[PDB]
Amino acid sequence: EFFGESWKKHLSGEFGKPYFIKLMGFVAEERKHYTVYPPPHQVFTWTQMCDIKDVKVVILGQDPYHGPNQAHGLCFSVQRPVPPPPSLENIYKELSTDIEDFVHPGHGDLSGWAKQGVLLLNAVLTVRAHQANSHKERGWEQFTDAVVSWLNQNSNGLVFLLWGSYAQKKGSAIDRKRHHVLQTAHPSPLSVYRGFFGCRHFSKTNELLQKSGKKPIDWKEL
Ligand SMILES: O=C(O)c1cccc(CNCCCO/N=C/c2cc(=O)[nH]c(=O)[nH]2)c1
Repeated sequence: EFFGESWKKHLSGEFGKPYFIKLMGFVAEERKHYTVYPPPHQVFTWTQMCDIKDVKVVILGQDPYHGPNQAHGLCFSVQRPVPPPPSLENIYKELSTDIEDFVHPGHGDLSGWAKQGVLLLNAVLTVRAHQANSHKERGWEQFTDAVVSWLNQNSNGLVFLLWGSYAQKKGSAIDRKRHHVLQTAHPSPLSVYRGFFGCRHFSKTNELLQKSGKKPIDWKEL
């Protein structure tokens, strides 16, 4: 019901593996005793926005937002009327200088990017309310590794945006000739001035996409 068919076709090889069944049991048990984000129907939103064949750009995240109403299955995104968190505000700030006509959309919902084939993938897909990293190393990492590996092996000329050391390690094995990799600091306030501000990843992405024979992302389409 909640897992997009084209993604299911290519990823379902994971589902019967011991780690996956165990993971499913862990999350189900957590939901019985705690509030877990995102809601069940939004754990796999990243599979719902575009066909797997139509992925053009991959932005790798770590943990889902752990505050009420924030996480909805796309890394960095928050649905209306939730205010964009500090990392997202910094993303928008960089966009405002990198993409000339980009102006703050007045909301944090990145669905418009996802629909264009910008994959917004967290490494860990659930979290206990108010407890950052609470579902770390429970099986999600292996599953999302499987996703990244599939894209690496089966797609062509993808642009991977790797922000922060965690994302960079996750993307370390990507074929740098088949795909394009851009790396910089995490857009969090604590690290944003260590490279993210002035990285110009968004304009650069579109240049690389043209070199891959592909039409650019409209970063304003939100
Ligand atoms: O907002 C401010 O004023 C502010 C000030 C100082 C420092 C920071 C911290 N800057 C890193 C923020 C990182 O944000 N994390 C978002 C995230 C969401 C997600 O779904 N997956 C992630 O991996 N990461 C923010």
